[PDB]
Amino acid sequence: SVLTQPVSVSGSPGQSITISCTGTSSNADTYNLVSWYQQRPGKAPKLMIYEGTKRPSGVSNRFSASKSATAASLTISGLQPEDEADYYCCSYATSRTLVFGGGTKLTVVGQPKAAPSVTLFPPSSEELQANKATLVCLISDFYPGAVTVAWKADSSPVKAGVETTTPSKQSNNKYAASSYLSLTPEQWKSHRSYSCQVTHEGSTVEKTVAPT
Amino acid sequence: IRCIGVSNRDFVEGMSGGTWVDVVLEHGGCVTVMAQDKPTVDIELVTTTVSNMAEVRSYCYEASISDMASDSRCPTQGEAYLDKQSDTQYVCKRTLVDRGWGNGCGLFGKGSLVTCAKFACSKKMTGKSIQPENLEYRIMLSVHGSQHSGMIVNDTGHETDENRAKVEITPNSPRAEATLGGFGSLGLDCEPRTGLDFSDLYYLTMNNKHWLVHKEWFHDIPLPWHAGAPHWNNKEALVEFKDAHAKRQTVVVLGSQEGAVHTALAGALEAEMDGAKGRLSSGHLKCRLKMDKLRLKGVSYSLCTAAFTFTKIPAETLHGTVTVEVQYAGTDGPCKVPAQMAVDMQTLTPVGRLITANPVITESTENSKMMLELDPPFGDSYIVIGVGEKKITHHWHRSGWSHPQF
Amino acid sequence: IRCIGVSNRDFVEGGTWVDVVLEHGGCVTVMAQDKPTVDIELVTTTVSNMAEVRSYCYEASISDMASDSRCPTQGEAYLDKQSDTQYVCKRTLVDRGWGNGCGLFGKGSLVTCAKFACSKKMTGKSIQPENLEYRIMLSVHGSQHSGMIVNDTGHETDENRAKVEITPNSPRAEATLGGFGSLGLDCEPRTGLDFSDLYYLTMNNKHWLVHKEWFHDIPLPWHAGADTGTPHWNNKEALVEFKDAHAKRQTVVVLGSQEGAVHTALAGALEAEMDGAKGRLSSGHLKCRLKMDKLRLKGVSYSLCTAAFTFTKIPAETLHGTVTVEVQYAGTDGPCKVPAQMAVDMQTLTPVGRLITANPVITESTENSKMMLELDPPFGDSYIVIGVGEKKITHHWHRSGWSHP
Amino acid sequence: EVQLVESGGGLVRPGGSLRLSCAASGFSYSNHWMHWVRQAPGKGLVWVSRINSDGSTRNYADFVKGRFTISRDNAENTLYLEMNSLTADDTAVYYCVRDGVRFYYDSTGYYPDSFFKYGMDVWGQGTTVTVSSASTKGPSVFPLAPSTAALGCLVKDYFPEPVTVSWNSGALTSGVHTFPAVLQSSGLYSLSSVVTVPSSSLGTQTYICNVNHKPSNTKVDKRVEP
Ligand SMILES: *[C@@H]1O[C@H](CO[C@@H]2O[C@@H](C)[C@@H](O)[C@@H](O)[C@@H]2O)[C@@H](O[C@@H]2O[C@H](CO)[C@@H](O[C@@H]3O[C@H](CO)[C@@H](O)[C@H](O)[C@@H]3O)[C@H](O)[C@H]2NC(C)=O)[C@H](O)[C@H]1NC(C)=O
Ligand SMILES: *[C@@H]1O[C@H](CO)[C@@H](O)[C@H](O)[C@H]1NC(C)=O
Repeated sequence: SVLTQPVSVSGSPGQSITISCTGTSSNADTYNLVSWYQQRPGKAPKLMIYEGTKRPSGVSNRFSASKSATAASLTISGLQPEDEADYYCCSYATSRTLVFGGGTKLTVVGQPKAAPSVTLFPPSSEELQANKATLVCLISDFYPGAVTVAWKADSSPVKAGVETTTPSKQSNNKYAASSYLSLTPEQWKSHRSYSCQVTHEGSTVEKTVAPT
Repeated sequence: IRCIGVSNRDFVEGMSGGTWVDVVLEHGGCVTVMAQDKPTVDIELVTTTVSNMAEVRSYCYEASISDMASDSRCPTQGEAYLDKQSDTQYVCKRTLVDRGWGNGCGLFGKGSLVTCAKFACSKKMTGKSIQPENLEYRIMLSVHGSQHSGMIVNDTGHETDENRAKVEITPNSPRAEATLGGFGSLGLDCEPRTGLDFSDLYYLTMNNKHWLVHKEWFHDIPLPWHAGAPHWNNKEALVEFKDAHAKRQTVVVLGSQEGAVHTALAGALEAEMDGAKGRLSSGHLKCRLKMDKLRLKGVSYSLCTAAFTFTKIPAETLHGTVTVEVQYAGTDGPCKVPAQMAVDMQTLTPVGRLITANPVITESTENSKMMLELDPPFGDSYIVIGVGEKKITHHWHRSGWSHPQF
Repeated sequence: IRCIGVSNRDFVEGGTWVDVVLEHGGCVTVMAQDKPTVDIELVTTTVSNMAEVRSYCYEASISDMASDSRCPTQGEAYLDKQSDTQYVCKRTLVDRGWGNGCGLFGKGSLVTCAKFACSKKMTGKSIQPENLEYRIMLSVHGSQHSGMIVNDTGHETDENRAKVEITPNSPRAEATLGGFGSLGLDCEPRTGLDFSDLYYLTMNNKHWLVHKEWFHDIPLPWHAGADTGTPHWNNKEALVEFKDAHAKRQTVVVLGSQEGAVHTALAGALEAEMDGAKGRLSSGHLKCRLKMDKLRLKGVSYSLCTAAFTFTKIPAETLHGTVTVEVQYAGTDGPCKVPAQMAVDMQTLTPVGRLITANPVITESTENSKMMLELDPPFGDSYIVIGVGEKKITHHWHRSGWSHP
Repeated sequence: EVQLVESGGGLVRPGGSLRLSCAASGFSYSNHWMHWVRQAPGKGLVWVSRINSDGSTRNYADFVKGRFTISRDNAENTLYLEMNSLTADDTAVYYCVRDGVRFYYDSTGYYPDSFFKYGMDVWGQGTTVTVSSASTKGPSVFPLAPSTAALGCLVKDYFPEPVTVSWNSGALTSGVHTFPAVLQSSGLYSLSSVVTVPSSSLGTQTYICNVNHKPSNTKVDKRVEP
């Protein structure tokens, strides 16, 4: 048995979404035994449904499930930002082995479009003594996930020694990402100021550092 | 002279002038053939050899189990199934265990349980078919007349020695002509197919130990078996499935059956291997002997004139015959040894008879040894050998699944 | 409730004393008027401080084999190895003559010796009746859900479950059952299996309980328990075979592993297992007389449960025809008496059949608490009606050679 | 209360072997089926293996072609996964998982009934195993001095993942933001942990950052001050 789920589902707060789990080389017992797991960003999976439709105690009544002889489905009613997670279905591959579906990424849309709290740090005195320099640009609390990071020297854009992270979600349902600029101590002293221009939803947040 | 010392010795006397003499040659047995105006010949079946044996079935006597798994079902949910039941390298058994609310079932009753284990054989025995044609009988001949005591047990140089001969009888060659030099030749018309019925017999091989078993017994062995040259049938014979108070099922191997097979084989005819050929130490062979070309080498010799000396004390064989070994001081050889038994030394009227027909000294040199066999009468007599004043006289006086037994 | 699901289940109905026979793999459900239903089972029989008696060799090996022969009338043959107790010898008479190396024809003496060594051995152990311990498990009906049928963890803190230990030196026990009072156990440990005529046999990490007379009749080389270190084997001839070959030598060959032959002879003997130094037994009975005097009904003073019940599981028929019912209580008026009965007509609600679980009760004062009861319904159609009033739950039911002796 | 804690994860060479361990507590361990589940970086959950109460039943996913062996020690409340012939295909977070649902039906945890009712209700945090050739490097720690205020600790160039970041051995939990690591073009990982501390709090006392990298076996504690 092979279990297939939609790659992604979108929903707005207060709305209802249904995630399907369909099988190949599967039967009615496959769906009778489906269990559903919620995996929030950076968290361990949590059992939401077992035996196709049974909800464990502690799991919110906003989660319900249905099953037929051809598929199993999970329904989330009254969508909340905390529901943003990856959902996996699971059942038997054979009489003795289990298999998970590929997973469904649920996005909760329309949250407050907040600007990022950009904080740029210059290379430490300890790092420069070891003949190395790393500029740390921290991009925290922002919605949507889409960003652009631009490094500058005085006003000039830098593209070499640039390492930008893909935005990862926090507990407060807001995105977070970091950017690192590696230079030599002599390269750092060559410029008057160093800029970190972060373009989010059209607005650009600029934080600057100087060697002197 | 090879029959001298054998307890199972038969003395056959063919009709005077007659051409044929019927003999039964057994293993561990010996035949002394005597005929008027003919030399005394000793004939013995030495070895029975079986060739080109083919494998029929192999039985496992020591096994080992691994990769054991189980599958269970709740009551009324049908029979339990493991994918290993469709694997011919696995031994499985279905049982019924108590199931309920504490065991994982919504119903109370006997639930199906199946246990499987991968079977592997460590030590095996092999049964071989015997084709009647691939069977060879080796017969040994030895003529009386000359030969000392040292020739009774000698099988080196029978090709160059005229007194001793080797004969090979097969169903495809049941006849033979044995060249005996001066004694002429002995014809052998034998019945190899009516000796031991090998169509109902198998050749069993264990830990370098061999037997000749009945085919019906071999097919009734309670052990895992595989055809010819593996897929084991009846693996359950070496595998034990223990049921534990209707809760679980454990599988364990039954140890080496080597000892149990050895004790079952008590009654079967034992055999040995000579490389690829199988050696047998049991069975008879019926032969008809041609006396036509058999002649007396030394009938033209003159009587020995010089003195004789007993090298050994005349000894009584198991059958009452006397064996006499003498040394000849004369150089007039080849000559006829004067030998006889006497009750009264005045007349020297011969009593009893000579087993060794025409005893002769062959060498022309002095101090030559020679051996003769006499059949004395019952009671007191004198072994008087030689002629005249120098004759030597010695006083004599006569008088489950056990194998069935083949 | 531990007997629920056991096929070898006995229902005894007792009065102060009740006589029970506790077997391994068996379970006893004791019932008495105005008393709670108690489930009693003999769980483990353990034998301690076993001592070695005799060890039998089942796999041997022979080496340094020599022969000595003599001509007829030249006396008996002798080898210096005949005076060595590590050697197995046999004197025989062979045909000798002029071809064999003798001047006389007759039966000559021949002796063959071989050094005996044991590869694998089995050991028999004596069982003292005093060094024997019986473990009995108790479980009371009334409360407890389905999950308590198979639970042996905290029986010390749980009033419904109890562990009883019976030995010949302590054949009596008083089992504290909390609110249910206590159960007295006067047992007969010495007349359970007669261990004076039994031995503990150990093979290739496999154990059995064999008759002492059978063990002393084993046709195998043996050495005494006291014979520690280098052992002297008696009856070496059992594993050694002397085949007649010729006038000067006689072949000697070992008989091979008797492990399989011993295993097949042991078919009939009671199998056992080892728990370190102690020997575990999974067979035998234990006769007990139970004191009902101090046994009381916890919940006789409780009021009837007023709230609604819900079936957690579908009522199931046991092998003996009884019904097991597991229910959830939504009320907080607990501790209370569970209203349970069978009915043929719902108008009158006249009780039919009977209850196996005497005085079914809800113990917790909290809502959504689980509980399990056992009913004995009448033959044919009936209704499992539990609870009172409008909220009562109803479920339709229908009944109907050295082989070991 | 109920917890599962995995151990034994780290850097392993291709073709190498590793033994994962899991410590269980707060439940009747000996009576529960236990499972191993894995998740490759940025990929989905993949079921690996399960074991019954006595270990008589051990089942494996198709990709574990006899290379892994599941085992348990009931009295020690421990679960194991012995892994041999590891490849880059096996790089993942390995989770120790309890089947809490089966316990409600079969409290013995023995019977291997076909297609039985189950539910993976308790999960460990997971242990990272990396099947990467060579590598293994210790990480350097540098104090990111503060400019309402913000200070942090920079942990650059290390292999493999993860890194446990704390402040004052656990005394500082408010304001702590451990940023996710970046896979550089060099192959090494690098992250930062910024803590929002008030302006007046700076001159009072100093704060140390607890950095630990288990596969390299190096622990570094450094103070941040301007
Ligand atoms: C043997 O029994 C113990 C508990 O003992 C029993 O407890 C009640 C249920 C009654 O039946 C009593 O008569 C009896 O003494 C089992 O341990 C228990 O396991 C459960 C698992 O569900 C634990 O529950 C947790 O706590 C609450 C419920 O109270 C839930 O909301 C949680 O989600 C969680 O499930 C319970 O705390 C625990 N109790 C103790 C004391 O450990 C034990 O598992 C069982 N063993 C076997 C082999 O059956
Ligand atoms: C056999 O006879 C020859 C002489 O013919 C002799 O050299 C040889 O030693 C004899 N062998 C035996 C075993 O008697």
